[PDB]
Formats: sequence, C-alpha cells, structure tokens
Amino acid sequence: IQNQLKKLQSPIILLYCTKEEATYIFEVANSVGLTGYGYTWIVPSLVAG
Amino acid sequence: IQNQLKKLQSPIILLYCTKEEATYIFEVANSVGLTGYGYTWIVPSLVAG
Repeated sequence: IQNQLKKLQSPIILLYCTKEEATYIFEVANSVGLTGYGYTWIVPSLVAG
Repeated sequence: IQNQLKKLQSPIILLYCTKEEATYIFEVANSVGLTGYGYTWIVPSLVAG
C-alpha cells in the first residue's frame, strides 16, 4: 500500500473491507501517507463499527 | 524514499552520495521498488567503491 499510494490519490475513495481488519488497515494506510485523505473515506454503517 | 518512488521515475538518474552509506541506501531503494532502475544508476569511480 506504500507503493499503492500513487493509485489512491482521489478526492473521494470508496472503501469496502472488514472492520475487524480495518482497525489495522486504516492505521497502515495512515502510515502509508494517506492520513490527510484518511478522514475522507466511505463505509456503510453496516460495514462500519 | 518509499513515498519518493513517484519522483524517481526516470530512464537515467544521477546519484551522488557516500559509498559507505550507499550500501545501506541502495538496498533501501531496492526495497522501495526501484530495483529495476537499480541497475541504471550513475556514480563516478571516485564515488564508487
């Protein structure tokens, strides 16, 4: 995902993952360099915790 | 440098560093994703080992 920072440069990004995995994955993506877009991510409330 | 992979996409790149540091730095750049360009790097023989 550190290599995939180049392909995640969007004003709005759709995200559909497992929320149990996503507490690890979102911190990984914040350490990738996507913290400024980390507030601009979409989940449904069922996918959300 | 993992973030700086995007700004090192050139057919030929000039490199001027310390060769004592460069045995660490070049392996770092290979783990960044620049191994395919790792054979296309320039040093003088004085900068080289």
